Amino acid sequence: PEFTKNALNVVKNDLIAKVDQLSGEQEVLRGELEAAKQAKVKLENRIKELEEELKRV
Amino acid sequence: PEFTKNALNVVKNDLIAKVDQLSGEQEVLRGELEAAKQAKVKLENRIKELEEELKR
Repeated sequence: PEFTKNALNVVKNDLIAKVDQLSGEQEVLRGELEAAKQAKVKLENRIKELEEELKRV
Repeated sequence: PEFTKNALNVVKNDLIAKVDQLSGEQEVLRGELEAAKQAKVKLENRIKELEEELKR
């Protein structure tokens, strides 16, 4: 009864902590993913600039 | 002239190489995101089951 409730709360809170840890990892990864996406746009625009410059000899 | 063309291509090819590396990083990152998302879903279902058991 008291032991059971206690035990259930202990494991429940363990799992909640694991979820929060994953959420933290997610936020970091999403940040890296956004940074990569923006950096790629810049590079691709620069490649188009260089292709124009090559055309102009 | 030809020296100019070669020089610009060095820069162009380097940028292309960098784009490819970022494409690789994006794919790895997306794979890790999906794994995390799926892991979270499983944890949340386990938490829900425990919450329902606590109600009893």
